[PDB]
Amino acid sequence: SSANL
Amino acid sequence: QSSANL
Amino acid sequence: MDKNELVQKAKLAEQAERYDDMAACMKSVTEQGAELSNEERNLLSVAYKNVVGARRSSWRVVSSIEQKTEGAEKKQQMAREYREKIETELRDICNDVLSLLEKFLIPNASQAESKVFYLKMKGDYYRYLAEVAAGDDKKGIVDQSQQAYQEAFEISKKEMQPTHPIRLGLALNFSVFYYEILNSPEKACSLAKTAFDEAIAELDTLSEESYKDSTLIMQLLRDNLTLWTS
Amino acid sequence: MDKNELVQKAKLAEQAERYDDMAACMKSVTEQGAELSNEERNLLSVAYKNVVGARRSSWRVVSSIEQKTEGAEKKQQMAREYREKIETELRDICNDVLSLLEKFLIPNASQAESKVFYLKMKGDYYRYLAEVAAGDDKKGIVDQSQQAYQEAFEISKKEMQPTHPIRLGLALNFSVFYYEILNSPEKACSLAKTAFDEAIAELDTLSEESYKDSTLIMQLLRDNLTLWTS
Ligand SMILES: O=C(O)c1ccccc1O
Repeated sequence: SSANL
Repeated sequence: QSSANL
Repeated sequence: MDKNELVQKAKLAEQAERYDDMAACMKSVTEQGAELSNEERNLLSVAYKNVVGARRSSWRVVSSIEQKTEGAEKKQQMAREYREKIETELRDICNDVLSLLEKFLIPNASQAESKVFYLKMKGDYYRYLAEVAAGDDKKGIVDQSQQAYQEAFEISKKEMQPTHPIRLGLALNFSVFYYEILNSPEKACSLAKTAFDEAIAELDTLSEESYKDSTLIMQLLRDNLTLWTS
Repeated sequence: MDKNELVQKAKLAEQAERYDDMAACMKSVTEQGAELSNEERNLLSVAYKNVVGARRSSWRVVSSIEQKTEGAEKKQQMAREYREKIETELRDICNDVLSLLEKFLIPNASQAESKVFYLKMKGDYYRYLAEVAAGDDKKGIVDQSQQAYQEAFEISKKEMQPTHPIRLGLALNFSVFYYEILNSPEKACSLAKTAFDEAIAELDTLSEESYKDSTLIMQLLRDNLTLWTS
């Protein structure tokens, strides 16, 4: 699970 | 908003 | 087998949440001219609901921004023109559905159940056009919506049980039309209350395959009544 | 169109959840050749994340269906041809972004902050290509992703504070790359743990403008660590 805006 | 929706 | 492949592709598109692909598959199925099964009818309905639904949602957001930017001339003009672009897409989608209903779906419906389903659908897509219409155009559109819903309403009262999900779903949308389009809260409340009370009086007529849909619509009818009488 | 007009239209499209419109506006802004502001950079990033995101999500659904169809050759073929169609769209979007980064964004980045931002973005879009690539060209794509992330990683360690959201966001995605693309759980855990611990040791460097983004990424880093060590 990568970067959240 | 509460329709069937359809 | 070709129609069956288009239907399988539509079901794949539904799972992938690719509703333009889903609608294109079901539009091609409809255009083959054969009467749609209950499954096909529902796949076509789900596809276009999501396609039109995205535009109705965007329209509401942009209209709210347009109202909130009163005083800022550049910002408000931009919100107005983007709303106009969304409306054009919305009208094109509604006209696509209404054309399928007039040419294939309504003339070939051989059962009361499917005829009521398509007439309610005609009522719904003219109602979506009415939500963004103005002037003389609006009067005609609103009329068309009311006529489709009225014919569906009369057939359902004559041929279907009060607990039938299609009869209930129609009463839900027709009451929404009176409240939101015709600005008639009392007619909307009277329709919704009658539909709820007639279904409550005949709960013995419920079927194992559709009791969930029926009870969910009954809950939606009563939620609207509570909201409109508060 | 005017630069400030295109940016306002992109912000309207974002609120309306019309990410194709948002990306088209920001692509035109980028193509004007002038260095993007922090706001413009973020609008371009959000737009393409959602555009590519919809394809990555659809790809996962369709691949899962294709794998669970082991046994039915014709039905499996349909899911495979649909996955390939989704992959083509995904590759076209990634190639679009990577072209913007090489031609305009990376050469014109005049600060360490924006240079790190664009190199992380280059790492991300080659990683998305790597997720749908096979054998021989996959190796080159994986190498391009690692090189972009490595250069961004070195600049961030030298020029940014451990709590900087861009430095943290880069450590989050680079650790995801080691775990998911290189199949190296220990290097992924080591990268994520170091980034979390160094930010925890310097919480006094948090700013009011970016403490929300920093703490959210720290939570995501630790969530990954918990998942990868279970
Ligand atoms: O729980 C976390 O991951 C966390 C992250 C940032 C700051 C304090 C925290 O407990």
